[PDB]
Order: sequence, then structure tokens, then C-alpha cells
Amino acid sequence: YYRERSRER
Amino acid sequence: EGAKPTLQLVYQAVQALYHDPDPSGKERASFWLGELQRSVHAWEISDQLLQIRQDVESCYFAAQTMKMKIQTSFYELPTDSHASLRDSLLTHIQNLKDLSPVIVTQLALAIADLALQMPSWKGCVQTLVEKYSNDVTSLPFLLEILTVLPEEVHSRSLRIGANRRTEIIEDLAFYSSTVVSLLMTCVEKAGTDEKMLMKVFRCLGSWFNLGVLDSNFMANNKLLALLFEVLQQDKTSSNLHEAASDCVCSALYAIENVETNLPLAMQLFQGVLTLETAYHMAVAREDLDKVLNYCRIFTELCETFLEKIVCTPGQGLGDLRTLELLLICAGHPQYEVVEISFNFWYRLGEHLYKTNDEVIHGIFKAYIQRLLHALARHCQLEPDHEGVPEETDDFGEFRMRVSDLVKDLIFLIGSMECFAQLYSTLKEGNPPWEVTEAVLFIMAAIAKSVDPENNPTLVEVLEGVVRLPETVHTAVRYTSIELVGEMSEVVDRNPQFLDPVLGYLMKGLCEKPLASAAAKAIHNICSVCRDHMAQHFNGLLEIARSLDSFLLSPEAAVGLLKGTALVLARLPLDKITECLSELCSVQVMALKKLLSQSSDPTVFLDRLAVIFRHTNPIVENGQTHPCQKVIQEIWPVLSETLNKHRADNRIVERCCRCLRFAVRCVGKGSAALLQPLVTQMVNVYHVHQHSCFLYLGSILVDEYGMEEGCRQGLLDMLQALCIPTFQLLEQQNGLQNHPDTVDDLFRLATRFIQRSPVTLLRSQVVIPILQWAIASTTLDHRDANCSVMRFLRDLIHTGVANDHEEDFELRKELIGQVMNQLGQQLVSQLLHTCCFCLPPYTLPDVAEVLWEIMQVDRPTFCRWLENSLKGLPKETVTVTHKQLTDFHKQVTSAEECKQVCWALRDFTRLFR
Ligand SMILES: [Mg+2]
Ligand SMILES: [Mg+2]
Repeated sequence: YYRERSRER
Repeated sequence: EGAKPTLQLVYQAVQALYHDPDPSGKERASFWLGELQRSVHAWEISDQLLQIRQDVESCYFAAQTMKMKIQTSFYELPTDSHASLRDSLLTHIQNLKDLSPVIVTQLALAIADLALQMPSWKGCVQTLVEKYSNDVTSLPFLLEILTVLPEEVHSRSLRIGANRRTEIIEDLAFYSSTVVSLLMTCVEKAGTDEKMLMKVFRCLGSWFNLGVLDSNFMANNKLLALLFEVLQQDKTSSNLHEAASDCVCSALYAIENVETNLPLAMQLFQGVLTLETAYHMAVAREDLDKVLNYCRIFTELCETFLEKIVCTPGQGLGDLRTLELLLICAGHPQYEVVEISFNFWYRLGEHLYKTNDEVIHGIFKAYIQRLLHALARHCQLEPDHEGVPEETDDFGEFRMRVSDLVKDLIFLIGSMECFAQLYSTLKEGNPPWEVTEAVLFIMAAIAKSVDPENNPTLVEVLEGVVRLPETVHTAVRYTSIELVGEMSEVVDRNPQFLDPVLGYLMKGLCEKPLASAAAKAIHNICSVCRDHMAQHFNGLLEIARSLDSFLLSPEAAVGLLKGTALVLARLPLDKITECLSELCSVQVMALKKLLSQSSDPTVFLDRLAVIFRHTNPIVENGQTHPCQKVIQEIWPVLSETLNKHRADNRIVERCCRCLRFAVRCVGKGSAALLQPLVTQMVNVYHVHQHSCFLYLGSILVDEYGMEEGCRQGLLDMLQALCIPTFQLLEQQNGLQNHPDTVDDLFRLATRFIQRSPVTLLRSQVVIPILQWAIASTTLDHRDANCSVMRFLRDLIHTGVANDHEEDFELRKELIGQVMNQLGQQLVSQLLHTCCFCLPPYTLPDVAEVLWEIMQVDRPTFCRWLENSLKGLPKETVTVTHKQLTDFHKQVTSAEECKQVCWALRDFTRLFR
């Protein structure tokens, strides 16, 4: 839950 | 001979599984019995336990074990012994038909799974019925076998081929007449037995779900009449009611096209309409079981005829009396009834939106407001409710589900017309607080979608909300705050209401149960009205400073900082860097305090993160970035905080998250932090292999990869981070045990291959990365697989992309080396994982990689694909020659990437 990544492009 | 477990040992183990006084003694028996089920000994042990028939526990364990072995380990049986196992199972279910129904289902599931894997048992349905239909005591388990057999045709736990499954389905359809004829006999004999009708109904619905029943033959069939007959009678029990309700829904759902199954559609349509009398009877007796059952039938009827309701409304199968039945259900006081039909109302609104015809919209306008009138009554809290409305229990999620549904159906009424309608009912009648609350809740759902040009009726609702005293109920104040947050656009167009709105939100910000809603509303006003908000910025900063002393949730505090950062970015460049160091220091000083102590810096790391994320000022004329100066002040305490909690993956994750938005905000600036950050990253990653360092490295490569002065330092970071990463992956089941490492590794490799490919392709560490990329395609993990496929796609695209660039010939040559040594291996591994290892969600990603390989060298790809097809396990007619040939043709002769994806869908479908 604490892990956040950027989305696709 | 050979070592084998003995019957005494398993009987003692089964007894210990249920009756061991030591609670750890029965989990110790459960583990061993599980080991027995996965062994070759389970075949004979299960047979003998079923032959002895000692008790229910041993017979149930044996029946379940037989089922599991047939569905997971059928290859262990020699084909010579298939017929002996079938006769044994048929014998066992005869002897145990009255011992326990739960045992009968396991044996029925075993017989069904055995038939599906035994093609030599031709016409199994025929042999079974003309062997047991004449014995009334054999009918219950005969129906069980015929019920679960169609269910197991699509069982994911069986993995029969798509070609075999087509053979099964068309063979079951050939005998559908005899099973329907058996069901009619099962209601002539013992048709008063309620348990017998339930078995007839469950079997009928199961054969409906398989889609093999004759539509026109079932239309004029007494089973369907009996189905609606029992759904009319009040005396029918809850069990028989549910069995009949499921079967009607199965018959309705089995009509995928209304014109092909027109006689059946008319029979079903007429049947459910006769159930309205029985519905009211069920509501009078407060039988919530039947009420929910009828609403499922009604909802499915409208789902089946949704095409006709929209195409020919009010005529024939488009008769709007169907919607009237759903509106009756919406009038039931229990909200669990109306929410059954929420999926249909979504589809109706979606289809009505497609038909861009306001005349068709006007037909349904009354039905939507009539539904919306019922949904507003359901959202009413109890009159003795204490504080703010709950948003996490059953009634709270229902209100949020209604909020989304109203947003999607409001276009059929008109947002402006419906908004003034709800507001007019608030002035008259002196409504109770719970009524005013629910009406304000619906108004908040549609407030964002109302045209802010018609200001009079809009701007006077906003005016009336700020004038609300503190004497009003807490829930009414809570909902009114969220309404103001949704009306941020009406404030931006009428800027004179900014101070009254801000002041009203300030009061709720200083109250405990209104603090979160007020912080959310303030955030919405900041993002929308950020232009003329420079006056109120000083007040926002005062809240940003003493933010921790406000009883705000972590989300509300972060969202409150986000709003302040947005209005700050519009200020002059001088005032931005001045106020930014102040707003960060209150988080920096708190981080320094934690280094002298529980101490959890997560809150202050996230607060610094949201500040950098949304502080994007217009920097022009070659000016210095206001955030760069603050980054150097923030860096030492961040590096100090990161090194202390270097063992906690969660705190390190939030540290790199703050460092991420810090680098993103400044960009190529703040190059001073390159050396100290990369040095600390490599050192910490050597002991604790937190995958978020690989992701943070990808951000650095994405931001500095194009500057020639940094390509060597970034490559040294990659070679450094890959040494502990590979050792983590070389472990046994290393890929499956560290999927986040695989994800972030090829995020770093993807950013490298697109910012400086020549630097990576000419290095030594690119060889192990390429080998791990091919090996990582077998990993069943959504984020990990997406990252690996994205890397392979962009790596191969390097030899095609930007043909105008100077280094195009070098990239074409460098990719040619990768194509020659690894091209054939990659195509074979991609084809292997699509057919055996990965679920269908990876097909578009794999198709993009195959498409890029054809862009680099298409005729060579035809040879690589032909080889992989020849050397592929064509066994589960698992894969015919025409299916191999058509697949190779569809892929190699594809003009768009979508055609490669479609070819993968059809071909990969054959193996599942
Ligand atoms: Mg150039
Ligand atoms: Mg150039």
C-alpha cells in the first residue's frame, strides 16, 4: 500500500 | 513390493483431523493427509476407503481425494485402467448415495471430471441416464452428475483444450433432448418432493448456462411453466424459491440474442410479469429472501431485453413495464433490494448515451427522476444518527455507490433542472435534518456537472450554504462542506464569494468531525481558483505551518498542502522561494527531532513529497528554479533520515518517494545531489535490497540520461545496483520471490534504453540484463510482467526509432547483434509463456514485442516463428496443423499490431 509507482506513458 | 502407507495409519489420521484433543495434532494430521493426496498412494487408499464405508469423515476424505487426483493427476493413470476407475466410481456413488449429500457431490464431481478427460466414454450422458433413470432412488445422484458436468466443462482447474472443450459441448448438446426428457420424468415421479424439484431446477439452469438447450423446444415446455408456477405460490419455501429464481435467471441470461431466441424470449417475458402479485405477497410477509430473488429476476429481465428497451421502447419486448418492476423494487425500504439493479441502470445509461438522441432520452427521463427520487430516500440517515455519515460500513458504501450512479444518469434529466428541483424541495415543508442531509448528498453528486453559466439558481444555493449556523446537525454541516467542494467552479466564476466560502471552510477546518471534509473542499477551491487566490495565500501558509496541530487526517493534511502548493506556483518567482523554505522547514525541523528519541518520519516525508510534486512555477528567461535552493537545504536531513531507517522497507519507500518528486520538480537542475545520492543508494542497496532504489535510479536516468556528462556515472550506478540484484534473483525461485525487484529493475533498464541506448548496449552489464529479461517472461505477476515486456519492446524498437538521428546506423548495428544471438530464443520464450505460463492479460504486451521484432527484420521473424511452432508441445487434437498454419499466417501477414494480438488470443486459447 505504501509502494507507489508512476503510470505508463 | 514397496513402502506404502497403511489403511490403519490413514484412518488414525482422518480421526485425528476431526477429533484430536491437541489443536496442533489435527493440523499435523491435515498436513500429512495433504501429502497423501498429492502422492501416488492416494489412488488405492481412496478406493479402499470408499469400499469399506466406515464413516462419513473417511468417505468424504476419500471422495474429495479421488476428485482432486482425477482433476490434477489424471496422467498418473494408465489408459488401460480408465474403465475400471469409472465402474468403481459409479459403484461408490450407488453405495454412498444416502450416506451424505456432500459426499455425493464429490463423487459426482469425480465422475464428471473423469468423463471430460476420457474420450473413450462416448455418449456418457446417454449411458448414465438409461442406466439410472428407472430407479427412483438413483435419480438424486444422477441429477447431481448431470448438474456438475456442464459446470466442469469450463472449470479452470481442469485445463482441457479448447478443441476438446468444443467436442464436449457439441456432444452434450446432442444429448440435451434426453436430459430435458429426464427432467420431465423427474417431475412426474415425486414432483411434490421439494428437494426433487430443486435438483431438477439446478440441473436445468446448469444446462442453460452451458448454452446447449434448444431455445424453441424449451419455449413450449412444461418445465418452464412449472418454473413460474412455483414462483407464484406463497407456500414455496426459501430453498425452492432460490432454486427456481436461479433457473429463470439462467434461462434469461442464456438468451444472448433476442431475435434468434424469440419464442423463448416471449415465454420468459410473459412469465416474470406474472410474478408481480407474488412479489407484493413476499413484501407483505417480510420475506426478504423472496424479495431479493424477485429483484434478481426483474433485473436480469431488463438486462436480457436492454437492447429492445432502448431500440423500441414501449412496444413488444421493449415494453417499459419492465422498468416499472425495477421502480417497484426501488420502493422497498431495504436498500439491499434496489442496489441489485444498479448494474442494469449503468448499462441503460451507457446505451442511452451512445444513441445521441435527445428524443430517446426524453422517453426515459421520467423513469430516471422517479428512480432518483427513490435513491434520495434510501440515502437518508436515521433520525437519531449521532455525527457525520459513515463512509466505510455497508450503508456508507451504498451511498457512495449511489453517488457514482447519479453522476452517470444525470444527463437523462439535465443537471441544471435536477439541481434546482432538489433545492426547491428544501425551502418548503421544514424538512427534517436527515431529509435535508440526503438531498444535499444528491446535490453534491451532480454539482460538478451543472453548467456554471446559469449563475442565479447556482450562486444562490452556494450563498445559502455559507449562512448555515453551527446549530445545524453535524451530518448536514458535513455534507454541505462537500457540496461547496464540488461547487468550486461556481466560485471561480463569481470571485466575490471567495472570502465567504473560505471563511465557512475555515470554521469546519477547526472542528474535529468536519476537519477532513473541510480540508478536501479547501483543496478543490485552491486548484480551481488558483488565479485570484494570491490574497488568501498568506492565510493558507499559516495553516500550512501549524498544520500538525489541527486534528487532520494524514490524507487531509497532504491534500491541504497540495492546495497551498498550487496557489504558490502562480506567485512571483521571488515570493515562491521565500515561502517554500518556510513550509519545508516545519517538516525539516520535525525530521531533525526524530533523530534524538515512536519516531516515524512517514508523515513528514509525505508532506515534503506533496509540496515538491505540485510546486511547478512558470520559470522563463533562464531564471533559477525556486525549488532548487530548497532541495539543498532538505537533502542532508533526508539523507540522515534514510540512513537510520535503512532496514525498514516502508520508511525507505517513503524516503525515495520524496526524493522522486524532489528530482522531478527541479529536473536537470540540482545536479549537486547526483554524487551523494547515488553513493548512498549503492551503499544501502548492498546490505538491504529495497527495490525502490532501482526505481529511484530510473528517475535519475530518466532526468539525466540525455546529458553526456552523466551517462558514465549512471552506467556505474546500474552496474553497481545489478550486482546485489542478480544475487537476489539467482536464488531458488528468485523471480517468484522478488517480483518487485524484477519490476523496478526493468523500469531502470527501460529508462536507460530510451535515454541513452548506445551507453547501455555497448556495456558489459547489458548481457545479464538481456538474459534476465528473457527469463522474467515466465513470472506470473501483473506489474513485473508489464515492466519486462515494456523493456523488450523499447529495446528492439531502438533499431527503428528516430531514423533521422545521427547515431541511427550504430543503433541499427547494435540491435542487430541482439537479434542474432537472442532473437530466436526470445520468440520461443514469448510463445512459451503465452501458451503455458501467463494469463491472457499479457497478450497485448507480448504482441507489441513481436510487432517490434517484425519491424527490425520481418522475413527472419517468419523463420524464428516457424521454428518455435514446430518445437512446441502440441499436446494438452490439441493444436491442429491448420491452427498452427493460420496462426503463423495471421502474425507474419499482419498490417497492424492489433492483428498480432488477435492471433495470440485465438492460438493461446487452445491451450487453456
Ligand atoms: Mg541530432
Ligand atoms: Mg544528434
